[PDB]
Amino acid sequence: PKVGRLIYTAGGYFRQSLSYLEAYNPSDGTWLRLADLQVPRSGLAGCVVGGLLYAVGGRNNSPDGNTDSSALDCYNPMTNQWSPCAPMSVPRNRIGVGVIDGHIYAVGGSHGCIHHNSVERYEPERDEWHLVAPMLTRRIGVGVAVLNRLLYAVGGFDGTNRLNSAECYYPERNEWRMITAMNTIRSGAGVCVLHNCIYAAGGYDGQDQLNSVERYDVETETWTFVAPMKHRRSALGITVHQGRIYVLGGYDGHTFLDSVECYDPDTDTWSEVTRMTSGRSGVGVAVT
Ligand SMILES: Cc1ccc(S(=O)(=O)c2cnc(SCC(=O)Nc3ccccc3C(F)(F)F)[nH]c2=O)c(C)c1
Ligand SMILES: Cc1ccc(S(=O)(=O)c2cnc(SCC(=O)Nc3ccccc3C(F)(F)F)[nH]c2=O)c(C)c1
Repeated sequence: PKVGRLIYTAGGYFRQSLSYLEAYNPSDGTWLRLADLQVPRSGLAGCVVGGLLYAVGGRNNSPDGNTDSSALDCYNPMTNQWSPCAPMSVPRNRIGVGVIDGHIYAVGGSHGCIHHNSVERYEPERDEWHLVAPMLTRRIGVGVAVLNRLLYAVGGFDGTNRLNSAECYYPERNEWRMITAMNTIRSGAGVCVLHNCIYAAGGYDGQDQLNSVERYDVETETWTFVAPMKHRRSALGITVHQGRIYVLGGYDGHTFLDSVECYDPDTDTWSEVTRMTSGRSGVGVAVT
C-alpha cells in the first residue's frame, strides 16, 4: 500500500536538444531520473493515455544537425522503458497535443520552412494515425487544450506573424471555428485547462517573452488576465496536478529557467515550488 502520482518532463532544449525524462513528486519535492528518450527532442509535446506517457514530435538539434520528428513514443512507468509507436504523417516540431477519449491529436508544428495547419489523430487501440480537418490557421508554437471534448488551438506563429487568435475543433462535425482572440499575442505559451477554463501562460509576443497569464471562460466567450508568473517564459512546460497549474522552465530571453511555479486559482497566486535538476526550455510535461 504505497503512493502517489507524478509530473513527467520529457526532452527539451539547453545547449542542444535533450533526452532527459525526469518525474517530479509534488507531495515531497523530489525528482526521479528515468530512462532516456530513444532520440533527443525539443518542442515535442507530452500527454497521457491509459496510464502511459507519450512524447510526440519535436526536433533534434544535435552535433549531427537538425532533424524534425514525426515520431510517437510511449513510456511505461512500470517498466521504465520507452517503445516506438507509428509515426505521424509529417514531422511536427513546436507541436501542440491534446487528448480526447484516448485519442491523441497532434496539431500544427513545423518541418523546415513548412508551417503546418494539418492536424492528425492517433488511435492507440489500433496504432494508426488519421488526418482530420486542417486548422483555419498555420500554427507552430501552438498551445493546445481539451475542454468538454473540444480541442482548442491557441496562439502560435503562422510563418509571418505571431498570433493572438485561437480556434476550436468540433470532433462531431470535424470542423474548426474561430473563437474570441486572446488579449495578448503569444507563441510558445503554455496552455492547459483547469476548472472549466483554458489558461494561456507566458510565451512570446514578437518582441518579449511574457510573464502574463490569461484565461478563457467558455460561457462568457472572454479572456481575462489573472496574476502573472514571477518569471517571464516562452516554451515552458505546463500541466495540471491536484487543482493546480505547474509551469516548468522556459526561456526568458537571457536564461533557460529551472524555475517551476505553481498557480492556485482559489487565491490567484503563483509560487516557486522547486527547480528542475537543470535549466531547459521546450519540454513535454504530463501527469500520471
Ligand atoms: C522560426 C520561428 C519563428 C518564430 C518562433 S516563435 O514562436 O514566434 C518564438 C518563440 N519564442 C521565442 S523566444 C526568443 C528567441 O530568441 N528565439 C529564437 C532566437 C534564435 C533562434 C531561434 C529562436 C526561437 F526558436 F524562436 F526560439 N522566439 C520566437 O521567435 C519560433 C519558435 C520559430
Ligand atoms: C515555441 C518554442 C517552442 C520550443 C522552443 S525550444 O524547444 O525551446 C527550442 C529551442 N531552440 C530552438 S533552436 C536552437 C537554439 O539555438 N536555441 C537557442 C540557443 C541559444 C539561445 C536561445 C535559443 C532559443 F531561443 F531557444 F532558440 N528551437 C526550439 O524549438 C522555443 C525556444 C520556443
